Amino acid sequence: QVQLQESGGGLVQPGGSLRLSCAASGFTFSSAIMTWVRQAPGKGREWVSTIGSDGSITTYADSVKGRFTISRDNARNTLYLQMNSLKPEDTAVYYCTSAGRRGPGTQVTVSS
Amino acid sequence: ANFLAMVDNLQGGYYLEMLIGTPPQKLQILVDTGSSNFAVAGTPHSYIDTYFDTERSSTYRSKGFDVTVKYTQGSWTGFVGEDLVTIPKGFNTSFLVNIATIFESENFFLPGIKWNGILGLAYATLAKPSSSLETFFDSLVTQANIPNVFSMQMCGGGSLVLGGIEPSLYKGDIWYTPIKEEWYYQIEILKLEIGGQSLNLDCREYNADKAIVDSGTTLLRLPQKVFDAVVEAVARASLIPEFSDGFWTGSQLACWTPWSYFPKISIYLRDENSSRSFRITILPQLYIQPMYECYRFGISPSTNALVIGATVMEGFYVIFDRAQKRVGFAASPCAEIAGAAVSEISGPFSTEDVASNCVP
Ligand SMILES: CN1C(=O)C[C@@](C)(c2cccc(NC(=O)c3ccc(OCC(F)(F)F)cn3)c2)N=C1N
Repeated sequence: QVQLQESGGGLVQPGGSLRLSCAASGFTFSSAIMTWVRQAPGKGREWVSTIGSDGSITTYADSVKGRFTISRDNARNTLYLQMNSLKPEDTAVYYCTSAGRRGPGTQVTVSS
Repeated sequence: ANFLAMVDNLQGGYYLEMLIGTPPQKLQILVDTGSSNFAVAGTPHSYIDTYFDTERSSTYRSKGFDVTVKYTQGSWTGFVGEDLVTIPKGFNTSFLVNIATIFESENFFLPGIKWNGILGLAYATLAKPSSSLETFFDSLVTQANIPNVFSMQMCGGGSLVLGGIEPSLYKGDIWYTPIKEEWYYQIEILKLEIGGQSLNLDCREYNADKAIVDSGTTLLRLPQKVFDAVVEAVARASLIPEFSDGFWTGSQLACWTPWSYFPKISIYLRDENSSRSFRITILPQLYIQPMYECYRFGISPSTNALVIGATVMEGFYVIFDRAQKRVGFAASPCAEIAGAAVSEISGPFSTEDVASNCVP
């Protein structure tokens, strides 16, 4: 608390889609910049997307632009990431992060 | 990031050019390893050129609450918002950060300063209103994909390398001392040495309040008892009697129309291996500070902390390695006047005669 908990991952085929959630607590969620980041084994951490506390400002990594949409529900203290047109290179643990803290992450595998 | 593009990105205290908002507004921002807020002038105020006008940025968003910070000699109050920031010398993209736009300050923008905001580079725990206001560097690390490291060189421009170490900014080896507590950059001082003579103080005296590396403090600040011990020792070790009591307490200048006379000052820091220590040493040129040429003493008393400010950071390439919980030091090749190094670093030295922890 900051306490963050990701969910929504799974094993999906190329061209598939997933909706990730990050349930927050222990801080004023409606006040916080929120970020998604990903890391696959043997690779460096890679920023995915950031969203301002009111939700109107969103930015995206070039590798995901157009396929993923970040959003949030402040009343429900939840961050989301809608993932479409998934490809094998999207495989990773996706983590949500705020103020230097991160949740334990959720696994996303894209495969035949 | 591109670290080679970051060499020479500082001017002046020392400040960084930053572009805030859309269209960008350029500010001059003091680099402060001793606080944790990104705060900038939000209104016109005496002794500044420029300020951030939130009304002129289409991407700015207000959080709808204020923040007040009080320090010992002053304070400020600002609106808390978020906006997009670019660092022209380092990254080619912009990042979403938290920002405080100051609309009143007590004794904060003093005459003759050339920055108009502060960049706090210390830990979340010092952030105001609380530690959940994501710090500027925590944002950059996450969004810019850089390591959780930065390093500073001040040439008294300078360099702030965000996300690593630049090899061209030092020669010799880097010595690493553990970060003892992640709030300020708190490290363990084992011993002070003047002219080669150690003060006879219980090492706890050096960490009593706490010893921190702070680029937002100008001088080497020392706890009263420690300060007296240093002044007596510098007096005792200078070839001729040169300095009035007034000089020591910053209340007087010392003038000549004069450097072999004064001793070196050394600070011993615990290595990662606690059996070993290393020494950071400054020469009179760093603590006898040019302002006939007149000089001010580079050291001043402190009630609250032992502060390794600019007086000392000027001699070294300092690496704030948050990822591995250590602060690194190497001699600055730029730290040279009239052909001579104004600082040195050496080691190792045995800690077998010191308490194994000096922090109360
Ligand atoms: C010490 N300190 C505080 O008391 C609070 C805070 C916000 C702060 C507030 C106002 C001013 C400052 N610092 C400065 O203005 C300053 C000016 C010159 C400095 O170094 C210049 C040079 F090294 F001498 F060349 C460092 N800091 C810091 N940050 C700090 N680290």
